Amino acid sequence: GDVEKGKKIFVQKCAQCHTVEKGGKHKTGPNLHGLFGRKTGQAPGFSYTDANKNKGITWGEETLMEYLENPKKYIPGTKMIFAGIKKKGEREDLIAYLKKATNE
Amino acid sequence: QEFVNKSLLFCDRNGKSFRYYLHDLQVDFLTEKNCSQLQDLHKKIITQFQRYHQPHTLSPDQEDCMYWYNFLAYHMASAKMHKELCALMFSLDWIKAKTELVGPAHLIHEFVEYRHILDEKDCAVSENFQEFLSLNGHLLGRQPFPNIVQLGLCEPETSEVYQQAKLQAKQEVDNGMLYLEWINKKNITNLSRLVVRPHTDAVYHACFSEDGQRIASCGADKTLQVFKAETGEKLLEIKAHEDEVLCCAFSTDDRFIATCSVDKKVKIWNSMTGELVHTYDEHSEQVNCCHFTNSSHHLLLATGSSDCFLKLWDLNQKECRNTMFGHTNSVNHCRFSPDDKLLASCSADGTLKLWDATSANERKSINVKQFFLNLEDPQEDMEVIVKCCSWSADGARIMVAAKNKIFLFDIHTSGLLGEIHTGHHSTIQYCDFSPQNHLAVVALSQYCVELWNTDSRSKVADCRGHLSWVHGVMFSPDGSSFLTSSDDQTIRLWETKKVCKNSAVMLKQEVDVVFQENEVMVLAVDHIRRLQLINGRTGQIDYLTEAQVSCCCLSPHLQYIAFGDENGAIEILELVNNRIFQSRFQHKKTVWHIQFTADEKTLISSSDDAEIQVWNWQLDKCIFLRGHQETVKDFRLLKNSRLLSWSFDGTVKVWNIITGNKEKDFVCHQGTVLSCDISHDATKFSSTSADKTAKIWSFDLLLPLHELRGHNGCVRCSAFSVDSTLLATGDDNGEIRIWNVSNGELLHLCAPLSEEGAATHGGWVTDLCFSPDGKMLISAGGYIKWWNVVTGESSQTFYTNGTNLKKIHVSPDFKTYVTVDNLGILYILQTLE
Ligand code: HEM
Repeated sequence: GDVEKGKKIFVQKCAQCHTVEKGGKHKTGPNLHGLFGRKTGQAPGFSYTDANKNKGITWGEETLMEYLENPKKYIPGTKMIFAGIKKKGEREDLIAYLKKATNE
Repeated sequence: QEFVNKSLLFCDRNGKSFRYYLHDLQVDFLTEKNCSQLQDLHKKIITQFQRYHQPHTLSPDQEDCMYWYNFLAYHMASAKMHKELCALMFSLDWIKAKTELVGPAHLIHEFVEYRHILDEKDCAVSENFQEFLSLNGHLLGRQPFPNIVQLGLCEPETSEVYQQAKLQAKQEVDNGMLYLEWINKKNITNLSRLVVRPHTDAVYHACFSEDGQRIASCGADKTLQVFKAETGEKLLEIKAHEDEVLCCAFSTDDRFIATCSVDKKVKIWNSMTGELVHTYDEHSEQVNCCHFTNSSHHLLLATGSSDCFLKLWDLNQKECRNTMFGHTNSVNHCRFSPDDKLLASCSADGTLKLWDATSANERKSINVKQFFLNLEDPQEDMEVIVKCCSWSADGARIMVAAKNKIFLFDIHTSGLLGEIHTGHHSTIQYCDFSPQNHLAVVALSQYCVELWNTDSRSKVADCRGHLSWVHGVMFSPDGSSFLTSSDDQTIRLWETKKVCKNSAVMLKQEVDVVFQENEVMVLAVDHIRRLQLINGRTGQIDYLTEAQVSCCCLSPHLQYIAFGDENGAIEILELVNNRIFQSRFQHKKTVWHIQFTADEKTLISSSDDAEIQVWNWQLDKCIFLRGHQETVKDFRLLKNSRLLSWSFDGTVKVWNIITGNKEKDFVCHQGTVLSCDISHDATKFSSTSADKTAKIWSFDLLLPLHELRGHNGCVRCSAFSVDSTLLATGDDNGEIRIWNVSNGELLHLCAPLSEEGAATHGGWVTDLCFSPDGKMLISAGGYIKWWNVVTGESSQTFYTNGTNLKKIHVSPDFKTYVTVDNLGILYILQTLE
């Protein structure tokens, strides 16, 4: 995916609920720093739904590709209000940006 | 200049201009000295003006252009010429000009203030104008601009504004203008009292001045905007922060307004000038809660943040009076009790803390363990996360909500006084307690807002009002009314007494339309259980009952009704004999697209998985189209027995119905496929457009015939013309481009925007419908605007009440129109004869 295109998508559709940098505050949604390689619902200090905390998968390119296409379908009961991103390419770009931004 | 030279007049030299004025006392003197000559002067300049320029002629190019709109009504009123005041202000032309030159708030203020000035009938009319004006103020100050004249046609028949505008429309000949009559206008739209949109960006916090005179709001626009509660006239434009402003609040006296933001600074501004007065910054994280002491006796400022510390600031100083530590998690909210000595802190960790501001020491800690829920979940009892925390009238009690229950805690005993169970079992995200009737407004989740009567512990009403997630709700300073604000950045004022009442006026957004030739039926999800099929143009409400279906589908030749469910399985009920039904279990996720074959038998369905189900009901035979794609995005029956389907894989396959057989296989995109359309005629051509380009094909070849590369920003949607020869595509911004289907070319970009001169379209497009003529393209989106194919527009008229129209269903007569906006308002439109 194209990191720059993904940055635009993140800013437009995610930033209002999520920060990606280390130490970034939790907002409506949890801070995403360290996302890749971590299990669902493990960011300290954020009140996740039990649905999220119990999904039990590890965040990575593949799990994110599915989750972002339709959040509610992948994690029934999630309190994340987001319809999903239909275009495969757009999800690829966004995930490429997340891979970088949540690890710097 | 001589008057000024004699101290009779003051002069504010505006550069090259000379704006003359009097001081307050200087005016008061003549006010008393002069008598009846003043009314003669009022009446005189009215006639004299008209002898020279008409007040409607009066263009903004004049110097006195706004003068006459700001003062002519004042002159007539002062003159006590209520007949002239009536003639002046009861006019959509007068309103139009005044609102395009001056603005609608002053106007509204006059229609209110003049209620005691006008005659009885006139007041009744002016009240129609008071409601009329609530319609606008959306488009005013922005593009496009409202046509105040035509706006009148949206008023109720009862309304004088309608009767006047409608009769006038009838009087004025051939005005192509084209208007629609909304047949059941009277049954739909539960019009709220007031619509306010204070920010262009996300709104984060808003509140009433203590006086109730003005409303301050702040948000992602990084500024503080304060406007008069009465009129909406903007009072303060203060560029408070360098980063998004998280919350803001009034001081005791409304003399200061403090803002706290992402920049982690606490800034107290003089509400008068907006200059920085006090500034504080000790928190490590972004500040979550800032609140002034309530009483003017002690001057303390409480703040709390994600850094889990509390800071008590002495307003008398530049420094923190005491840092308070002791929460186990982040602090979400904090409030001073009416008793300036007690500070209550609410946090994520499910504890309420009572702090003694006198000693700055923790007094008592309430562990909110009162919600007892023992789940099978191996983890400990349901952890309680407290949300909204509001004070009782007493100040000794805090009404909180958490989990599934509303609790009343006494801060002095640290005991529990009341326990109310709320709607089903979810998590209350936001809430507040009404000072009257022991009502509580609980925004449970996903903009479901339930009004409950606590103590009585009974649900009162389902408060509907926004499609988007409700961000905040707050009460008027009287407590006689309240307003809700959502992600749709729309503030709607509601009368509590009205909210307590039940209503069938508006429908849920989940609706659909079936035109049966001469008649039209509207399918709409019922307020509670299942759904009502309402035959329009008659009362005939046919309620169907069920386990709560998710979607319905009618078979060809009817005689069968099919419906999907969250389970994925579909059940088909025979309509000839309602005891016979078939259902064959399939699909893991909620079923998606559902559609019968050309024949009345066999149902094809798809879902989130990789296969398309061919369900031969009655026999319950399952034939699967093993596409083995990430997910079947959608499909549609083609004219022949071929079946068009696509995934997000950038693929479009063509199968056979009944028996899956992928005859053709197109790989058009590099990503998400959003819909696909056919040439209608036959099926000679079919094309796609999705986050890329628009490729078109003939089916014969496995590869597409031509790629329309026109949009670099990536095309979003497309649709063929009705058989003509055109293919329309929609861009990210809703720019519609018309392409001619002759192998492929560069045809005109018609996207009329601008453009208040006649209405810009709002932007974006949700649906396209070519006129039967093939000459016009009806574009739907914020509202319906008729464009002209290849250059030009057309009917600029008929502004819809809501926005984000979902699917336009045009009657086969092309005489009536049925659609639904984002508010779930049913549009039953008949072309005005
Ligand atoms: C496309 C943009 C977005 C992306 C990529 C995204 C991604 C994520 C991810 C990966 C998680 C799981 C974190 C974890 O398990 O630690 C998450 C959780 C969450 N997100 Fe988002 N998010 C987006 C937009 C939003 C928006 C717009 C909202 C709010 C309206 C939101 C609200 C939430 C919430 C509330 C959670 C926690 C949910 C729960 O506990 O069930 N997200 N998001």
